[PDB]
Amino acid sequence: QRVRDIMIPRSQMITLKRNQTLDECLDVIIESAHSRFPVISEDKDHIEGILMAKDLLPFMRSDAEAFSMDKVLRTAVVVPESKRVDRMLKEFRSQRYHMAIVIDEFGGVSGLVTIEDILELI
Amino acid sequence: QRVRDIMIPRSQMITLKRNQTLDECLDVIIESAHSRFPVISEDKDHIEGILMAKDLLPFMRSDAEAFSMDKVLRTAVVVPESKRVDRMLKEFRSQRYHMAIVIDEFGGVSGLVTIEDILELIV
Ligand SMILES: Nc1ncnc2c1ncn2[C@@H]1O[C@H](COP(=O)(O)O)[C@@H](O)[C@H]1O
Ligand SMILES: Nc1ncnc2c1ncn2[C@@H]1O[C@H](COP(=O)(O)O)[C@@H](O)[C@H]1O
Repeated sequence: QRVRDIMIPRSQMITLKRNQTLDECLDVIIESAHSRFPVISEDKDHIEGILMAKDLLPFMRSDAEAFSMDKVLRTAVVVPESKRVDRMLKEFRSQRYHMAIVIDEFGGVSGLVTIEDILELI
Repeated sequence: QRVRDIMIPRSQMITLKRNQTLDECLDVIIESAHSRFPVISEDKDHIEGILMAKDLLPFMRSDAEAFSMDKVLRTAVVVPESKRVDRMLKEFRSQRYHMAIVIDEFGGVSGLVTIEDILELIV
């Protein structure tokens, strides 16, 4: 199929805001139980990057630095809606990543796609 | 293909001790980068459960209670090394879990196996 046929659409993406407090973030993270979250600015069409929940663990150490979104924000990989699942799988595999943001022909965000959902198919 | 052929051997398992402090668990988790860890008592043949790193997050919240292994530890599922990988895949999916403890014919812990390693095999 197309990446578009297996993606989590935009409105169902569980995201974080680049300005929220750690507590507000944790609330979302803990209750959604997901591992990676797109981080947005004004809305879900403007993704600043990706936050992986495991990157929060160093901040839990008793002698850790202060947490800030900038310390954990990763670059978001974007792919077109028309990208092929085979190619999508191959790319998750060779670049060793798990989530990509799907963009429409017009620069809007269509949804996210994960290696987990592809494998569940096969 | 059997579990024995794809398991991570006991000697390479990254584990946590049931009586370890939060900092000590964090050091191990951070250094290894894994998501789940068998939790042991005396040694690696004495597996008490599995801990998922993400279950530690509620203790970072500002008004959280103090961390204790009791409230995050989950029961460990044990399988024999001769089990076929196809059956293992079906049990993981049926019982909705990601990591199992593998034992040999003497009942000793021989390793761990994960669904990610099985899926990786079938790509
Ligand atoms: N941030 C997210 N928002 C919405 N769905 C997601 C998110 N992260 C992962 N998923 C979906 O939830 C499934 C479980 O992934 P995870 O929750 O990371 O185990 C994945 O296969 C994705 O389809
Ligand atoms: N606690 C662990 N000890 C040793 N190897 C592990 C452990 N957890 C996972 N692995 C291995 O490393 C792979 C990646 O899983 P993870 O590192 O949790 O993403 C797993 O499929 C296992 O093969």
